[PDB]
Amino acid sequence: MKIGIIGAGQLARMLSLAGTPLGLEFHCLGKNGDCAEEVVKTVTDIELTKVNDVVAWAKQFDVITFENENISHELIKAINHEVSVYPSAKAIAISQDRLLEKSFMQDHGIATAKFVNIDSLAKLQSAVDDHGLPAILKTRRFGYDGKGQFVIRSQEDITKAWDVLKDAPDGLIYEAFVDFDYEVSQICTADLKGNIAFYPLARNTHKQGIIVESEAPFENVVLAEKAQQIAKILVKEFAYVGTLAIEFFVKGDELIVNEIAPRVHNSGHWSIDGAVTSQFENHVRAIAGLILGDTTSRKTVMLNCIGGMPATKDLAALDRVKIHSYNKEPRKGRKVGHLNLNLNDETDEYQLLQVKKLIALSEEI
Amino acid sequence: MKIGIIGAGQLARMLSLAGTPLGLEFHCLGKNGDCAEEVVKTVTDIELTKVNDVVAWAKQFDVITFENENISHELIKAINHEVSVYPSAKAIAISQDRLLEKSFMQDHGIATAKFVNIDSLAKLQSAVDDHGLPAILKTRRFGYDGKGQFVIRSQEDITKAWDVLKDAPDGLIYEAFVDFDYEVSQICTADLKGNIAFYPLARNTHKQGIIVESEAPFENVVLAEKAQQIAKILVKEFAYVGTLAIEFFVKGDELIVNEIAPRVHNSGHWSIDGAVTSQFENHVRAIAGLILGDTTSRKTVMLNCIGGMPATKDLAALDRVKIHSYNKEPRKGRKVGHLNLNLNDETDEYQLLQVKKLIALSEEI
Ligand SMILES: [Cl-]
Ligand SMILES: [Cl-]
Ligand code: NA
Ligand code: NA
Ligand code: NA
Ligand code: NA
Repeated sequence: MKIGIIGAGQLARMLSLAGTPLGLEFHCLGKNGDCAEEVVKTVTDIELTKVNDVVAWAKQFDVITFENENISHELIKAINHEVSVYPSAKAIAISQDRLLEKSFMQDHGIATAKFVNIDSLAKLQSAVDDHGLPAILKTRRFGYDGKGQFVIRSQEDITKAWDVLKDAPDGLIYEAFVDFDYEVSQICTADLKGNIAFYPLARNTHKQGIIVESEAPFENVVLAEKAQQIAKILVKEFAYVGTLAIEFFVKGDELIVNEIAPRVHNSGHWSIDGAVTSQFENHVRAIAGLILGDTTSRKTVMLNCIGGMPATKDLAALDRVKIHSYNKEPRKGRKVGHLNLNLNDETDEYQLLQVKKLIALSEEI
Repeated sequence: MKIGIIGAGQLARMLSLAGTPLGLEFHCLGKNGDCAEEVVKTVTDIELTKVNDVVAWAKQFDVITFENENISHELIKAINHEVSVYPSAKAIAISQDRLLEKSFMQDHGIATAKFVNIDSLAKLQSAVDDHGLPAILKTRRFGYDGKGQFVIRSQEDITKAWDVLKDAPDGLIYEAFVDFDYEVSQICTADLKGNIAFYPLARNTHKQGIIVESEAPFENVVLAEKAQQIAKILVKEFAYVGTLAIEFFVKGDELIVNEIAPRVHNSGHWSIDGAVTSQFENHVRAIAGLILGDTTSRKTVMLNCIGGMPATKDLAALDRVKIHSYNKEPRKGRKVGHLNLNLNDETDEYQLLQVKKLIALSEEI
């Protein structure tokens, strides 16, 4: 079986590392210099706007998946007429547009931050009048990290936010800040028949809006049960096949949906070294029509390497640390690798401090 | 750093799967259709007899290793003048020739089967007269599996064995059969500075001369201590860097060296799923000049897939079984994949019976 992946970044790289031992063959749409290239059979560079050319590429394979949900869902529909794509165009359409995403949650009685579609300055003033500050004006589509957004903290920021962002091609959304205690994510995988394998909750720490640490299992039984119910709902409504990630804000014993990603996700990278079957292997099994692998887990911390990465020789000296370099070059804000460590005992917790020190000296956020 | 591997078979494939997450780049000398191709950066087809061309290929990389010890050790020497090769030409020269291998053990007071260099029919008759039957006449070099050998069980077999094998280019060796109880192997990895990481002993089951099952840890403390001493001796004498495998016959509480392989070995494949750092990751760390990863292990069985492999859909249903298909085509006697399973409990031991049944129905030995 041949699997085509749209995108040749680190998620594609890790999908192939996980899926290749299953005897599956991987091909990416991307560029020669991209980090998945060395671990996939072929890479083909096609502009996504060339729908006919993308479809012709896709027809070479048995199933197609993708690593970036910001892709046109209509392109996905066109491909799916010829070769099965997973997960669904509906999942992409909803997850990729913040307004559609929050509106979908609301329509299903699922809690989110307060939000308003912003299509005029007057609408923004009304949104602030109704839901208050601090808040953020964001592009509905795209806006990777700090891009496509303006944080509104004072009345005088309202007009400034509007003037900066009003011409965004795909519109804007107001979102009120949530005063959460911490953040967690629920990752799961759904097979072709709708059976779901659940990972334990991961607790995620962000710095400057980027995940820097993920720890699993996060053993709060009430939250986990609630998160699992939400996952089941999204899987059904999207007719979802593959790995799905849901990020939450936590307030006391309540969950609030933050956002979803219809793919393997950074907050699941711990599962490479902490679960019997990683989120990557299971995504591959799902889309290949195979039964999912066991997701029994053990305590693991994942530390992200942003901007730069400690020297491999320094990391290797911490002999229980599992190194995941994506073989990228440094650049401020760029995800260049991550480190996983099982936490069983004291030798582990102090190897962890050493990793943190190395990361602190190498990162650029 | 770029690592060149001579050979593009399943061992190279697994070296790259293990080493790529460390941020290392892999290149093979081999053919496009070989199973490592899809997981390495480049593959280059050069006949090994073209020494100048092989050396020119090797100069592109930072370190060179190999997956088949039957390579010319003089070629290795030529390469090593320009770019570091690990492990050593001495390790290759000794391990690849059964007479040199056994002679080396004997010269160091290490036990092996009784053996005689056979360079005439009269010498063979004398060898049988001295050490008896059953025995085997084998080529000193090559002789993969049942190739290059003739089992001698009666007096009348002596002349037949000689007539068949006498023109072997690199000579012959007589070996008396050992009445062993079972077989075990010691795998270890030595770093650039001579520090050794030891794996637990694996107990290996052969069928028709091919390993079909490996189980680790084999918890016999006396044997393990003896095997570790032998490993230390070979590492020192070979100035060895990389993963080394030593196969033994066991008679009671005594070990007898069977043969050695200066590389990752089939009897260590369990370590992909049963050790913190697999024999493959550690080979890569060793030759890259990195400190070795922790080798803490858990009970794991490896089952080999010879000739054919069960359907992936059938294997996937046994959700704790870790699948390692090499993406090869079937052929009698060919190693096409292996399966690993951690044995923690009862759900495991009965998933194991199911794997065995699937393998029994698919294998061709
Ligand atoms: Cl990339
Ligand atoms: Cl091959
Ligand atoms: Na490639
Ligand atoms: Na989303
Ligand atoms: Na390749
Ligand atoms: Na040998």
